[PDB]
Amino acid sequence: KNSYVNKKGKEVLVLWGIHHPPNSKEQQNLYQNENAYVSVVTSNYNRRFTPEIA
Amino acid sequence: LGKCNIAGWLLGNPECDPLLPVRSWSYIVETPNSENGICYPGDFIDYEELREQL
Repeated sequence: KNSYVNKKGKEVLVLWGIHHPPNSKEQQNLYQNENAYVSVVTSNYNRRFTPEIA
Repeated sequence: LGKCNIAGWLLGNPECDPLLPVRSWSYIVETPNSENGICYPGDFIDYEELREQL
């Protein structure tokens, strides 16, 4: 978990990618967890992201 | 709608109980202080379309 409070007084535009392997071997090689996930949320934002392996 | 908006009337927010017996109208009116909407955080899916239906 990692958190940032906007203290700039201005709309802080944050960007992030989400990795999607071609195979389950790379999922274990780079991230340990086969059923990995990410969740990025704010006061009025709520999302969960899950790697589609194929 | 007064102190409430569309979402507080339709979900039946406790602060919008005076609006719950309103059966009919010729047009709908809000004010600049129509803040009593959603009373527990999250999102209203297809809100923009729901007020367009109404």
